[PDB]
Amino acid sequence: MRSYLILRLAGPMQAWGQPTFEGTRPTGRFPTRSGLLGLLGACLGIQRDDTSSLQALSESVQFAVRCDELILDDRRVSVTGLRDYHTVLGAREDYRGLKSHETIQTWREYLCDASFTVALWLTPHATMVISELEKAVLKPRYTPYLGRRSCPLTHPLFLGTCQASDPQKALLNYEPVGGDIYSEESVTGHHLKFTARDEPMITLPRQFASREWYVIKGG
Amino acid sequence: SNFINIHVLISHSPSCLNRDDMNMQKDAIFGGKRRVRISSQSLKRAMRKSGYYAQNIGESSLRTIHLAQLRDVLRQKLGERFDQKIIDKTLALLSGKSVDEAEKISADAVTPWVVGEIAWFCEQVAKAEADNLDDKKLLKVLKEDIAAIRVNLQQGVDIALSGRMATSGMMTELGKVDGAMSIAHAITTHQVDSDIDWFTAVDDLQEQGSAHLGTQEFSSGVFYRYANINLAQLQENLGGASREQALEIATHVVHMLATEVPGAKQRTYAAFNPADMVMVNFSDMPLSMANAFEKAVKAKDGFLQPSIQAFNQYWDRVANGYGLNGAAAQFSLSDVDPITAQVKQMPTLEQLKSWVRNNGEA
Amino acid sequence: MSNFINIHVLISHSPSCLNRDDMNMQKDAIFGGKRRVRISSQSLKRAMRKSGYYAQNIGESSLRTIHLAQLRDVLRQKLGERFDQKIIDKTLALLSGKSVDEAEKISADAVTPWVVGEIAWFCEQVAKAEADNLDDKKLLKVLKEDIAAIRVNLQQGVDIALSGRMATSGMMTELGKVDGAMSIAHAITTHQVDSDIDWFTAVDDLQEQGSAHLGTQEFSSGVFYRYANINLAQLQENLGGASREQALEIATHVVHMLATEVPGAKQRTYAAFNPADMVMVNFSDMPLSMANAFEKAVKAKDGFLQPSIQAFNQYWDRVANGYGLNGAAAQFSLSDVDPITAQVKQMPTLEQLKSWVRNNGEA
Amino acid sequence: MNLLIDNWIPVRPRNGGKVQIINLQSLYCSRDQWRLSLPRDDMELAALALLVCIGQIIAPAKDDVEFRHRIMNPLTEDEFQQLIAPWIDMFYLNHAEHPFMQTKGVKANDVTPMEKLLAGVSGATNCAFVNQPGQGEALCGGCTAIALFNQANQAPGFGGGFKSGLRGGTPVTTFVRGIDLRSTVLLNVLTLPRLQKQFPNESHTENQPTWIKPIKSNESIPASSIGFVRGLFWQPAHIELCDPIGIGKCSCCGQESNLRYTGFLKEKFTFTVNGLWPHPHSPCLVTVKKGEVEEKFLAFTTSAPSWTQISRVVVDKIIQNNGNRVAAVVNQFRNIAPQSPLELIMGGYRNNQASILERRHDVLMFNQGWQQYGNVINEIVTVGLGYKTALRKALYTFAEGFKNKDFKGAGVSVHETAERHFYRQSELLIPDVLANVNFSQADEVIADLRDKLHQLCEMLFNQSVAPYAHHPKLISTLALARATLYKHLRELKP
Ligand SMILES: [Zn+2]
Repeated sequence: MRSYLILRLAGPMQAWGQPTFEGTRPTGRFPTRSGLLGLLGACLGIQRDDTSSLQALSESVQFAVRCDELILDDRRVSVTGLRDYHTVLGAREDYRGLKSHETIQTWREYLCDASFTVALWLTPHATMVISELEKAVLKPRYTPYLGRRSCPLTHPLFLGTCQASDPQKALLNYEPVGGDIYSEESVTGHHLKFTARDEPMITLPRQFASREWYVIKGG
Repeated sequence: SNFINIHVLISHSPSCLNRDDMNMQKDAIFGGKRRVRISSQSLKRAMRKSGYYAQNIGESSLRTIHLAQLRDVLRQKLGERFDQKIIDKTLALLSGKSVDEAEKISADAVTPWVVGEIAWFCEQVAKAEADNLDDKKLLKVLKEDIAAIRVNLQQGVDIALSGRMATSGMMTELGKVDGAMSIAHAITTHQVDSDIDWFTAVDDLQEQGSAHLGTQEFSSGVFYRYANINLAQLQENLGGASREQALEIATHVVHMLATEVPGAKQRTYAAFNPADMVMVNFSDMPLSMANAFEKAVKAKDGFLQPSIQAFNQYWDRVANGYGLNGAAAQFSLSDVDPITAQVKQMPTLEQLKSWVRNNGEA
Repeated sequence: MSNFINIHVLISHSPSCLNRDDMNMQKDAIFGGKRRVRISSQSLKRAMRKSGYYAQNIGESSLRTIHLAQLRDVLRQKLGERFDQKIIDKTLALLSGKSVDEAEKISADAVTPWVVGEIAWFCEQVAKAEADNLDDKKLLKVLKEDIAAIRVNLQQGVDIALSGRMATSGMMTELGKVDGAMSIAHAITTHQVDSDIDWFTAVDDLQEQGSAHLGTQEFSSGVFYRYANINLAQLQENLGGASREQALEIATHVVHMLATEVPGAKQRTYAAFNPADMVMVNFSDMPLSMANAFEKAVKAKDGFLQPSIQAFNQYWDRVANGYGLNGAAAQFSLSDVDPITAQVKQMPTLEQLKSWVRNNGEA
Repeated sequence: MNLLIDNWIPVRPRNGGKVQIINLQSLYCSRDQWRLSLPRDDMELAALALLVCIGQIIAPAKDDVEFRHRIMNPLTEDEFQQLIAPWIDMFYLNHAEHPFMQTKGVKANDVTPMEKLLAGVSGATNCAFVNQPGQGEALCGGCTAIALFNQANQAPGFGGGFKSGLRGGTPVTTFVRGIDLRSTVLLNVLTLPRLQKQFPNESHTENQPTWIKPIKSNESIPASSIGFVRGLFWQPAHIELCDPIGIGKCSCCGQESNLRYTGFLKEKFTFTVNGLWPHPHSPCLVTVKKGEVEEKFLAFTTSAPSWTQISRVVVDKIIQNNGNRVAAVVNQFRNIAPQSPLELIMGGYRNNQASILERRHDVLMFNQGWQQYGNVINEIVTVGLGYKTALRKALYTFAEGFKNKDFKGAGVSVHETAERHFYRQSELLIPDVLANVNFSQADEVIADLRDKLHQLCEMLFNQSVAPYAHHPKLISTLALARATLYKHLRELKP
């Protein structure tokens, strides 16, 4: 009977990373592990320099994400994408000097209208307790966003706490049911995988490694 | 509480305060309805490059970081990684005054990106003492870097509040300065009917005449700006730092949000409008009130009044349900008011800024 | 508060068509969820440039064109008694980037505002190439140092100093870039408008009176709100470091024009030559438009004019008190009213208002 | 270190794993299933391409049965050692006379960092602003071999007096995927008779690599004169790897290495190849004009979804007089295993002058029957593209207007921002069904697909037109625009 912490991600715009070394910076349909780890990391106040706390946090916790479709005036509002033309004036020509370009351009995809319910639990090799995480997401130290600083929250992170055996069974207790679920724990009668390069290589900044979600489909 | 929330409702006359790569108004779908958008980068630049910013933040008393003050602390935070002689060498190369000569004013805490950069310098002068290139020889190759940090050590509040300047001589991971204020994308509270200006260009030497044709999209609308301030991070990046000073900066942020407007096509459309409403509230967690306009506001007598009404009515039922607590104050130009008290009503903006400056106490 | 000068104008127009669409329809814009009749800011600007008042008090307006083949002839006519034709050709060729062939028709990249004064100045400066030969890029680098010297010649422009210009080709792309200095808005009606349609015919003297299909012309009356804003420092810079008083004089000319000038579209047939019923001017550290005074479309009590004035004054009071602005603020109105509050000084005549502006709001 | 005898291959076990470094022997002769492990997908693809090339160079299968046997059952160490022995001296990174894909005797005034070989990291101006620094600081021998091969094949650099080849700039690679790395490499190897068929040895053909026997400057090389060995390991870069340094972390691999590289030397080398050299790893397009025939390899040109390319990737068209030709590997696989579902991995770049605009690495699933019923696949693709063009045409007409009866146009570009919406919503519908259909009996799935796309076009049209549909001037136009929309949409039904 695991303990689950249930959070909600509900901004008007959202952004979750995908493999990119270019100006065009795409997103997925749901949050990434690197994203959620950066989120909790922000809440806990983990700086970018200390590999220790990052590693501990990453090994310690595991996630499950449910995609909440929006309903207003008994009408369904499906998720949609944005392509923001985002320029920079006086950007870096080189990493060392003070020389700059007049204008550089980047394209950044956003996600509206998206809402998610996320249940996280402790690994057996945990280095912390769920209480610390709760206290952290209730009173953050660094500004939490999803997943760009431009994107704020419209609903508090903390949604609840529960006891359950499966992450699915844990998610069922909370209102928007029927959404697809991507978890790091498998459930019986469910087969499909979903590949993504979202596990942060913590020893080596700032690159990512391949991983797979377990897919659960409801109705 | 740690976080400060700033919510602004501001109406704009027919204009085009933000374009895409095809000279069209930036938009965003909210609640299934198209909303005109003003990108957060446009707002944040409009603030950071403004004259008010340059006056109250560009010339703040806490903008200068004196390294001679940070003598002791830098020795005990980097004593694990470097030797004392290396540190003293670096400070002597950066200041550049060797003597110690205790200022009789030795700081208690240090800004993170500072130790981050000077640590890098320590590494460089270490491997430079190992090679070994003499002080002059290495100071020649580190000219741009030294100047680069020297200009940054005179812009403390700017970096602390807005972040680094997109071309600062920063290298280390600690050199990536974020915050301390977060600016959100400004979207319209309603569905917008975009207009298309159809212009010509008259040739004074052939007025017969073949007209130079052109189009330009423009639209009026009530925008909802949101921003937040992390006081702890602001105190840490000015470390420092007393909370009262951070509040004094927060007031400047409030004012800038209530006044500043992007300069896109303001020479031809002139949307120099002031905010018709602005509310400030302290919280343990930042929260935007965007879902107040998730259902697109429809015009009764304009878009402004039902937007104010929608905002207040949302805050009433939603505020206590979420972790908003207290305290809150609102400055507007028109009734009604939120039925809930614990939201002090301010007649003027200056009274609101004064309210923020006193940590929200009445 | 004394860098920006803000000009607000409430002016009512009798049935007319002061600005048209591509379908010859009245230009409009949606404000506060209501349709407003619109007048283009470009239309107002050109109406000012080509006005008689501008010619009398400010000077000659700029000549905007792409036809360099005609412009070379004009410049040869007006500057031929001062310079040689080859020098003029090299000058215009350097500025535009195109070549003067003595051909029939060679065009530029886009419509460009040319002032003959600065062109004559460039002829004088390119006459230094008749001296010890500097490379054209060298001469360019020399001219790059002192831009103010070029902007002094813009006092024969001013409309360029007010509205700015942009070059894409030639030497003007590096020497002729003017940014400021006047920000003007599109004139929109303070109220909702349902435009009327004139259904006209054309009597054929050799066939009529007989049957005929009819033509349409969309027209409407309405109370328009014009807004302008002048950055004094930017104007002084654009005129080559001119005195502040001069910039204020030009500013007063702008006030008068914004209060009196009406675009000449359809005026032969509709003749809406109406003066402004209200003109308020206020100095501020930051530009300020009172358009949101009509965000809620004013509804007619005794016409649209009086409630427009009233709404304007109310919103001005609210904003002024709310943001603690302290002018330097003066209002001129034709109608008897109950306006307020001190010290937005009431001026009985327009000239007293302009005089109040010339003396930096202290008068 | 040598590529065949030494450990350079980075892998991790299928189910769960800590990354390990392997030699080609241990990969070839072992039962346990390995999967590639790198922080970059394009480098994994490049790696697997190298492995496929070497595997095809050493062990072409006698027949299809030997093929299948090799896939399901590995080799013995002695058979392996027997097969690689004639090639061991060709794959030395640092050599005296003939190094791997390098060129002894390069003259350069300065040293180029390793970032130039890493695709994307230092290609454009925004890169310095948006990317993490020091990724090219130090690189392992393995990931430098991989970097080199990738630069030779799929990268577009360096522009200027540098040439790419043999396929061209930004070719797309299409590889059949298996449960395991070994099985994957073997699945993409060409059997001996088909190898001989695609590459007629005739010839005057030199069959020695660029480093064994160098290219002559300004040479006019006929395509058919290139050996299948010389072609696969063709590098026109003309570069040398600077001398290595000691032991440390690798910037891109994240692993520790005994030797690391901190730079390379480059120099301009220009030549021309006359004709098309038949690369087994990529599909090519045949175009007729009109008159003369032009064959050129598939490359990403637009930001369009990968499914739009599907028909070109798994469907041969020989209806010249404008056919298209699938890669030789896929063409082989459909013959060898007709009863099996396909898992195709395809990758490539989008290019503007040695700078990368976009990178794509997709994995496409086809259900059993993709070998037969190709016209179904082609039909789905053409349906999707058809609805796309319907919407785009409609909105463009709404934009520009209709001149003849004086219908005024809006003057705004809405087609481009709506096409992105259409594409985003289409990525959910077309690949998903295309993965799971019974091609023999599934035209009704294509029918519901038509319905969904139709509704999508309606919705997106009305949505895109909505903010401008309040002025009669534009309403009169959108009447006709909508009319043409429903004309096209009507023409899409069977
Ligand atoms: Zn490596």
